[PDB]
Amino acid sequence: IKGGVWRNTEDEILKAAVMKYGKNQWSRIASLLHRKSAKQCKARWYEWLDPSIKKTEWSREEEEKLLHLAKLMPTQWRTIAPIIGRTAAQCLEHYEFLLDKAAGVDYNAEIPFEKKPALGFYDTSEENYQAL
Amino acid sequence: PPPLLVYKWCQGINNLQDVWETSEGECNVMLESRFEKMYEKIDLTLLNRLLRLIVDHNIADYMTAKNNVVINYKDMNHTNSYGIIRGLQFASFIVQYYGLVMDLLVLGLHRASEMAGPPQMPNDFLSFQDIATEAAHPIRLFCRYIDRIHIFFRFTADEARDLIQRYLTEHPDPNNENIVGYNNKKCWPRDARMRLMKHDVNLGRAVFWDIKNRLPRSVTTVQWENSFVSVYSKDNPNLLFNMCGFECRILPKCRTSYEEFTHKDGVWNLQNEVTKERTAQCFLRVDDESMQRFHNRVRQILMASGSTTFTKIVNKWNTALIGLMTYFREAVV
Amino acid sequence: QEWKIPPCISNWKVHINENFAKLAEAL
Amino acid sequence: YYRFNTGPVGKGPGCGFWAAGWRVWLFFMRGITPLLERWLGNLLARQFEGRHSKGV
Amino acid sequence: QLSKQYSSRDLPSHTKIKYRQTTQDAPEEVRNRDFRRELEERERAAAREKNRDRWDDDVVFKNCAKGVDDQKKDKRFVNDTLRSEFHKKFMEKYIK
Amino acid sequence: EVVLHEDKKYYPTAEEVYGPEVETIVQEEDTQPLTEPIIKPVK
Amino acid sequence: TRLYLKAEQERQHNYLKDGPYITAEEAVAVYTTTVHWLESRRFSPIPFPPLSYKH
Ligand SMILES: O=P(O)(O)O[C@H]1[C@H](OP(=O)(O)O)[C@@H](OP(=O)(O)O)[C@H](OP(=O)(O)O)[C@@H](OP(=O)(O)O)[C@H]1OP(=O)(O)O
Repeated sequence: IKGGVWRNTEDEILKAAVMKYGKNQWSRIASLLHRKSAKQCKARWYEWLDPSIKKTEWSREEEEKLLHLAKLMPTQWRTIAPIIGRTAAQCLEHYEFLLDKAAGVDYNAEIPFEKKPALGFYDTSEENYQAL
Repeated sequence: PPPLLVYKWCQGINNLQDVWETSEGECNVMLESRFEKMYEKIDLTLLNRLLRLIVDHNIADYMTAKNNVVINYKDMNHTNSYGIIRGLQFASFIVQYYGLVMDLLVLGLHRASEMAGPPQMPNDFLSFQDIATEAAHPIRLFCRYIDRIHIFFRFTADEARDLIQRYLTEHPDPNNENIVGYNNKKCWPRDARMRLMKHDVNLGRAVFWDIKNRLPRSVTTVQWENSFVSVYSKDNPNLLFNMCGFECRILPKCRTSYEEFTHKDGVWNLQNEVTKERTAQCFLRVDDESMQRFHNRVRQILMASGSTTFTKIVNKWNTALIGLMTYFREAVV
Repeated sequence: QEWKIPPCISNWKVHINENFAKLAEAL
Repeated sequence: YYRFNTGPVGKGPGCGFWAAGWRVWLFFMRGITPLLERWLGNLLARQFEGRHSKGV
Repeated sequence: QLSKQYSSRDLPSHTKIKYRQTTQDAPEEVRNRDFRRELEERERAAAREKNRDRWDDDVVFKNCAKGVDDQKKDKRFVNDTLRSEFHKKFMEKYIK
Repeated sequence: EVVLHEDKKYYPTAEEVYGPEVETIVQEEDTQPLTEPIIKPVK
Repeated sequence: TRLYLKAEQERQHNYLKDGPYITAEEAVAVYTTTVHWLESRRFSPIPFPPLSYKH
């Protein structure tokens, strides 16, 4: 019931919330949005919205590396995805794309505690000061 | 149900061919062990090819690809690229199938096929197509309960001696200088010297060692520490073992049973299927670790409830207590 | 300059072996 | 009571023979006295001197 | 300005001082002793003591357990809390 | 070659790091179990 | 929990660094053996569940 499609409003508000609160507090960020939970917010951050994620075409090297690795460790996408530097869902889609296109008074009264200054080789007798 | 399995296991032993006869020096060996780390050492890449032999490649790639996910606890996140996740819904089938594979390792294909018999007329839990299929080989009864191994061996004296000679071969350590050469007096007759007490251990360790060498360490392993061995021979009347929660002893009447007697139902009579005779007795005893679990369950009731109502606790007690009693029953007394 | 201390602003308050290739191609 | 109510005499109320019970409370008091002196001493001292400020 | 307050802890206990005796190891003995000789000879004795002290026709696999002699992992002490062998054993035991 | 995570050495042998001349011994447990007196009384 | 997950992360990282422990020839031995077993057992593979499946 809570599940559904992601909205530009929810997604931008997710950007701002993640910016303000920080990465480790999910319940606080899920509190602001409606119809979405904390798990969904976190996985939605790390899966897609995260700026460190690389959204662009795959170069030739990334295709060589992806194909080789996928033939090395079949069906393991969460192991391969960090090695090529792409999202697991993304490299999946691209792979099926490659096979697809490959064929109180202490203050104010009396001076709290008083230290009269000590007296030294000079005359302080005379000195007094003006009012305000 | 598991206890009925214990019963099938006991009468399965007692129905074996000439099982208790020590006349020629026959030796029986019960061996119980675990695979130690089994779940944790399953390799995903291999598991994929193993499942491709069973089900449609899609199902296999789903099952495997599921075991590769992110484990999160509060702060921590990591990827599991190696060990299998137990908590998966279908993890059971992976466990039992992989276990089938390692079984094929332990028993060997010839013997295993002998046990499952011909696929056109498969056998039941314990029985063989023929007697000659029983006598054909040292391995007699093989029972695997999830990750636990229960094995029952029948040896003629020669086969046993061979095993002992191989273990006591490249298995010296060699070490133990004080133990190995211990001096004694050869001047006297055997009986006036180092009797036979530990000599029974040899056959046991040779068994356990032989089993272990059939399991490559990188796949799975078996630790002597967690395992247990018992041996039945003209020196040892009693045969002990542990299946599931039950600690079981077996004393034949062909050995020294002295006075034949009945007792409370804690004594099972093992009845020969052929001759309808009571050929031995199995005593049941509730295993230690079980008692420990129950005790931690009561302690769970006391500790975890400081708030809860008094009628509620009594429900907790009753539930745990019937949980023990319906299951164990006879062995409790 | 050396003893400039990066502010500890709080956030609270990978390689692979080639043996995998030999194995996988083997299987 | 067992020894006292031995014969004709029944389970009735009247047995005097305290000496024993009396002893017991006196032993109690012998020991508890110094305790109460020390505890009541402190009670009085807190009452009059004040609860010590420092909790040092 | 000394308070009449008391406390349980404070009361007399062990009012006597146990002076060391002559066989316990009074300072008199110590002053006279040649420690170095004693220390050497004890050491030598210890060293001496130490010296005195010391079918299946079908299978996948040929023997794995060939030269596998335990290894000194429990002889190594490690000053690292998560890689001490003690910690490994603890971790092994209490998690499933 | 390959080492299972069962073993996998981290850190050199205790002895090796210090060198041969020094003796390195790991005391765990103890001896002279406690009811014994360090400093034994006169009689 | 925290310790266990630590040593866990250790074991994963060491399994990636140190590569598969099963070596190779061993793994081939396993796969082959299983193949022989399922062969002599006439086991037919389990197919994918069809759209129309009465159970
Ligand atoms: O027979 P009594 O002179 O009336 O003595 C009774 C009585 O003693 P017996 O029953 O042994 O004759 C009670 O015994 P129980 O009823 O408890 O069996 C005893 O009680 P205790 O066992 O606690 O001593 C009770 O004392 P109480 O009423 O406090 O229980 C005590 O009479 P007193 O009350 O006069 O001691």
